[PDB]
Parts: sequence; structure tokens; C-alpha cells
Amino acid sequence: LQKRWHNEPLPQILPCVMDWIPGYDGEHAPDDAEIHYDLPVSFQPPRHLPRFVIRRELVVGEDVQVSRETGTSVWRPKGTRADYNNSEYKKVRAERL
Amino acid sequence: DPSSRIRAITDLIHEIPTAHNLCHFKHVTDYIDGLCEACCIKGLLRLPVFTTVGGRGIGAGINNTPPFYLLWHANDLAGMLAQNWQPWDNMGIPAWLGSFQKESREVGLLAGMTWLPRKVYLHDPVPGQAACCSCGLPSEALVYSCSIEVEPVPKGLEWKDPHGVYTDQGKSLQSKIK
Ligand SMILES: [Zn+2]
Repeated sequence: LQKRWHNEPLPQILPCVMDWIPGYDGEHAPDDAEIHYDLPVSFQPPRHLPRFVIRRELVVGEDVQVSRETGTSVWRPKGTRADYNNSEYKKVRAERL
Repeated sequence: DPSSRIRAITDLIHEIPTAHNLCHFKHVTDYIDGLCEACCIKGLLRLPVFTTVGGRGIGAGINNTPPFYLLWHANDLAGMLAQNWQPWDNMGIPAWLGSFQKESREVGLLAGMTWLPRKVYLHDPVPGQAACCSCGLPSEALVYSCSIEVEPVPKGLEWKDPHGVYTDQGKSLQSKIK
């Protein structure tokens, strides 16, 4: 589960929608199954057929592991304040002198 | 009966546009796109309960403005009929038995659920291969025209729809969504 920034709020539950599965034990459609009209047959004279749809849930941390964002989002100008104590500047200054 | 007035078969379908107005969201034209042998019966069964007011010919039907229709659900067709099985004292009179059946002021269930607000006559099928404009299944025959002429219900009729909703005085509660 990808994230985008540091304080990105997250849901504890991830609902999922799945197609119903045959198998002749539960050959009849269950009670908690809804019907969706999204079985395509044709497209130019568009034709759709019913399809039984089941619903389940998932929980973050036990099935899906939360990932982290890559790169840098917030952009700031460099604006490096000059320092007169590090070694590199102390040698560059003597070289200029 | 075969009235002399001729109308396109797409007038019985609300979602498919007809003469005048516009034709966006459904790219068809009159008398060139037809209906198969099931969608015509679909349009025929929609007559008694979803007939709009219209322009000239204001008289819509037994419910005038179509109201909300509420009914109890189930998970099977035989099961669905059981919840909404409410027989009345008198089962009216048949209205689809080939008789126009001019009744009295008081009407019944079999004469109310099968109302015919408009005289309708479907023409013979035309050979071909194209699909219809409602369900889109390719077929062999289609119907391209019909004879529709408006008819007004008698005024002051007494009929309470079993599945209707009324506000305070029998006026239909429609959906005020725009
Ligand atoms: Zn059709």
C-alpha cells in the first residue's frame, strides 16, 4: 500500500469487491451477494449482462504492508548560508588570499 | 384498432429520443432503427404506469404524473411474488382480454394494472440482420413503426394504486430531482 507524504492519513480497513466463485458446493448464490450489470458482450450496440458480486474486507498490517514514498515532494530553494568554520572554506579562503 | 396516425417505434421508449428535441447520448434516427421481438413487449408493458403527461394530449393515465413506486424485495422471483401478494375483495375485470371494456366509475385491480392510455398497433416485422436500439442483440426481424393516438381517461375516476404514494389528497408524489 503506497503512501505519498509523511503524515498521510490511512484507513485501517480496505474494502474489496470480488466476483463470485462457483464450485458446486455453494452452487446457489449466497445471501450477501449483490448483482452488477457489468458483463460485456458487445460494444458498438453496447450489451451488458448481470454478474453476481461479493464483498470482503482487508486490514492493513496483517495482509498488506504499508510502503513508503520515493523522491522529494516539497521543493525549497537551496539558499546555502555561508559558513566560516569548516575546513574546505578555510582552505579556499587561504588559496584566494 | 389501426388508427391512421403513424409514429416511430421509438416513442414508446423514453430513454431513446424521438421526433423534435435532441438526439445526444443515443445516436439513432427515426424509421431506420427498430426494436426486436422482446423490446417491443418491454415498451408495451411500460404503458399503464410510466406514461408521461406530454404536450398536446395532456391526459397521461390513471396516475397522471408518475409517482414513486415502492415494493418489498426478495432474493427469488417466486419469493418476490409472496411479499407483494395482497388479494383484494374484487378482482375487477380483465383489460387485456381483447375487450376495451368501458367500465363504471369504480374500477378494479385487473382493470387498473393493465390500463391502456394510448391506442397502439405494431406493424409487421421487416427482414434484415441489424440489432435493435434498446438491447443491442443482433436478430433477423425488427419493428420500425407503430400507430399511436392519445386517449383521455374519464374524469373523476376512483383508483388507488397498490404501489403508489400520495401526498395529502391523492396527488402523486413524484421525484423533485433536477
Ligand atoms: Zn432489443
